[PDB]
Amino acid sequence: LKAEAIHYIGDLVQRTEVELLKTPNLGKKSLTEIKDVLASRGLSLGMRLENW
DNA sequence: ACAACCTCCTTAGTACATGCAACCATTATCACCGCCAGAGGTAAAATAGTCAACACGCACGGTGTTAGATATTTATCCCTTGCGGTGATAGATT
Repeated sequence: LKAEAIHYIGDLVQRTEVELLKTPNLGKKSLTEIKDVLASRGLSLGMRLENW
């Protein structure tokens, strides 16, 4: 996720899960961690917004 | 007084425009050598220091194990092909 340059979770909140399969060494387990570590904050994945 | 005129006198004022390629030498010529400057040298001590000793202490990298990812294999699914049936187009008219 450092190689994939996602240095603000403000965009990890809205990048598609298929669009994280865009740099190698990022496979079936790391792609699966995302699915609740964002929720653990009191947040979610999948939250596009009209101003950022 | 002078005036310019006849002749060949010499003087010397000019010689259109746009562009690209190349490289930068020849001279000889005693600078003497004497003096001494601050001024080169270096010994011994200021402005301060080396790196070897014995300690100190840490980082980094490679060997080992683990992790998980990925590219393969498999198999599923959809979007696409090509033909066909027959579509309301293109556009002439109302």
